[PDB]
Amino acid sequence: MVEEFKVTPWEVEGVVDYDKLIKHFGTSPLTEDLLEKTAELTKSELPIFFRRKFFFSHRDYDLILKDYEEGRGFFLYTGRGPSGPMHIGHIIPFFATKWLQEKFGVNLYIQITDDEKFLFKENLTFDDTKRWAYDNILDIIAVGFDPDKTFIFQNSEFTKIYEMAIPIAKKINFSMAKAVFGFTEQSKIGMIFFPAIQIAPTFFERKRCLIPAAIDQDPYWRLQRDFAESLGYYKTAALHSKFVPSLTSLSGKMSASKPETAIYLTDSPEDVEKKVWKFTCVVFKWLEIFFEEDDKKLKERYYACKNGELTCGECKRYLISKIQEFLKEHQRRRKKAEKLVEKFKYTGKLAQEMWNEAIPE
Amino acid sequence: MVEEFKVTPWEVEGVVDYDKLIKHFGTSPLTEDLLEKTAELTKSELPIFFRRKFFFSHRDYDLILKDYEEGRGFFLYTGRGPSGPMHIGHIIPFFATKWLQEKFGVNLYIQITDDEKFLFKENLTFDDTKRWAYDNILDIIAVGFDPDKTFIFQNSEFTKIYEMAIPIAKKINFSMAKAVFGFTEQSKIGMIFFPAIQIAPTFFERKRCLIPAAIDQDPYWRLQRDFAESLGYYKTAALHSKFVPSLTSLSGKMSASKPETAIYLTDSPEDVEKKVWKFTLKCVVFKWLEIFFEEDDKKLKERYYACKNGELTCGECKRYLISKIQEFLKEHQRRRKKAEKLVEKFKYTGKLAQEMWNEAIPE
Ligand SMILES: Nc1ncnc2c1ncn2[C@@H]1O[C@H](COP(=O)(O)OC(=O)[C@@H](N)Cc2c[nH]c3ccccc23)[C@@H](O)[C@H]1O
Ligand SMILES: Nc1ncnc2c1ncn2[C@@H]1O[C@H](COP(=O)(O)OC(=O)[C@@H](N)Cc2c[nH]c3ccccc23)[C@@H](O)[C@H]1O
Repeated sequence: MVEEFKVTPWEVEGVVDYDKLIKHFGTSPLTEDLLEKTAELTKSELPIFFRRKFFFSHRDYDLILKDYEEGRGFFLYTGRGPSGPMHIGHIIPFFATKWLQEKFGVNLYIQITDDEKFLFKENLTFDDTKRWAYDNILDIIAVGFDPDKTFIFQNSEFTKIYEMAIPIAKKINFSMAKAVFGFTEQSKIGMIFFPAIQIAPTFFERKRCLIPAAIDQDPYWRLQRDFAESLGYYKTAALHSKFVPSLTSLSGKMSASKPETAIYLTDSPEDVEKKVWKFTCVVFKWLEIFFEEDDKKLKERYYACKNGELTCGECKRYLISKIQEFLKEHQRRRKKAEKLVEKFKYTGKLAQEMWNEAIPE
Repeated sequence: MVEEFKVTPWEVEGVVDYDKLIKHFGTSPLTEDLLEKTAELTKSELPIFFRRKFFFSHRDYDLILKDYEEGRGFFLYTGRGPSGPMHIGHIIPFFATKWLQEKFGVNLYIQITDDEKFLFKENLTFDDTKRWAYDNILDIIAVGFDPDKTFIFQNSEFTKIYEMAIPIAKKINFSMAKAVFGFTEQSKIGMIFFPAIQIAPTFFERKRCLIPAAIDQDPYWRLQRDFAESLGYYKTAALHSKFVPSLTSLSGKMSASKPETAIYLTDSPEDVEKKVWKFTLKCVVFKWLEIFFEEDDKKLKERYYACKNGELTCGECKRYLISKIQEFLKEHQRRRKKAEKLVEKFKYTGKLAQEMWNEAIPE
């Protein structure tokens, strides 16, 4: 409908209207019955972010469920751009991907775009982008995925994605690249080629693909669906989440560009405290999105704050408690993840199959 | 000065003035001094295409000899785009690279751009280029390179060049790509990226690179030289050859687009006969002998005078040309069959090939 905010795979500016964005991008709203269809098919309760509609939009999700119950299955694909340390917003797609692999028992491909973040950022060198890649793996593997149904790879290392991208790189016209991603005459040739690389993992299997991500990554999936059939694959399915807002603002997105308003997965308990205490509804947004896994306590405390039974200080003390408990658990797992990197990258069942794409010798 | 002919890495149209092309591309002429300088260091006589100045232009070639003389050495790189069968023009760069590897004893990297040819040709599929890749390898191995100092790879297979291309894929902005290669809004994104892939093999070693090829491939190299030092490498050296003309026409070059005027490395003796005999056509007849076929300088000059002065009939000259083409092709096709066994060595098992493939992470 209206134009005053920006949502690209690299920028999110201004107050985001998710209802308009659903039409701007042409994505289907994740209906109430589609959520209940998953609950009855997996025979379990949906996680916090699904039932509270943090994931608001979808593409061919009804097709994914139809494929599963008819026994032809599917596979999961999500990714991460290692431009620096990860925050709470970056990890939610992976938690959604964890639950989906858990309940449906499907393969998972995780793309670490260390090539992208070198190409798209001037400050960063290719060397330190590979550094953050490893650091980011640790956080991702700390979520807990099936060691035999998951493949985590870097584009610079598992360079087979280049060969996997060439088909679509011949399909994607350059005029339409500039149109979808806003490339200009001043973009780098590596920048212009990259969309082929991010689309490539959808062709890991002949089965249909599901991509749990935030709405900002959608432009890639539109182009995929434009040429999927002519390349002999299914039009990729997607589940789109909203954005985790920053502390001070509601007119943007939690970004590492503003470290003061972002809680990193690697943040200390003192860092959490200092960031929340220091300023001044955002407080309950985070609890609704990720941190309070109880609906009754969420509902009761919100109205206890809205009407004024709870003081502001006691209210954000409760936020700190929740995000401190999660970070303590995550950082503990990070240390345990260090000795599982080889499994998810090389040694594991899926990882071994994929790496057996090196010429027989 | 003048541009009423087109020379891009994908098309050559019209009669080509090689003198102006040196100015247009900013290359430097291969001086008579440099030819004799190489003969001293190599301690031998120069090949037909070198001494008869078929290779006419160069870049930093004086710096490639200085490095060898001062004991720090260099390395060779050339390539081939597998769109179909290879003709006689395609193989000359490889013969030059053979001689340079022989006399200088350096490493050789051969890039088979089966990715380029799929992207740039609408009619070709990725499988087409992959199988034409194998076919072309046989012809390239048939030339005879050091089995331990040569690596022949395919961009779709040795996908390591993608990681080798990223650094310069961030340097070369899109405005530059259009200006150098003539890309338009109708180009495919894979086309626009590709120059990074063809430049990448110049970063195989820290030593400086020499590229023996025809002048049409030069746009890639002058773009490599713009960013080589900022990426921590030497700006690549090059040796540029002229084009082998087609049978009938004096404009353009020998191309697979017109198979009837091209001598393919796979052509039978009767194919050569029919192609030469069939058309009325005479500079071309002796151009080929000057640049590739007649290894004797004294015999070459003698028959040129005997032809132009009318002492020998054209029928004798065409018969003389055919016999020399047939001698080469009989010998090449013989070595081509023996080449089928050496493929695994040049691609994987060989000393250099094994070193490069050890970029499959420790597992
Ligand atoms: N503030 C936020 N709130 C909620 N979710 C957010 C927030 N910020 C980011 N996300 C989602 O987190 C994932 C990683 O973001 P990246 O920017 O690294 O995402 C990137 O840099 C990609 N180019 C890397 C990539 C490659 N393949 C993929 C497939 C799916 C998703 C991502 C990828 C993404 O799912 C993103 O949608
Ligand atoms: N009519 C002719 N007369 C004499 N030489 C000719 C003639 N036509 C072509 N050549 C030379 O043959 C080699 C391969 O040609 P391609 O078109 O496959 O060339 C191609 O398609 C490249 N994209 C493949 C490539 C990748 N890296 C390289 C490095 C050097 C040279 C070539 C490459 C080239 O040396 C070319 O200069």
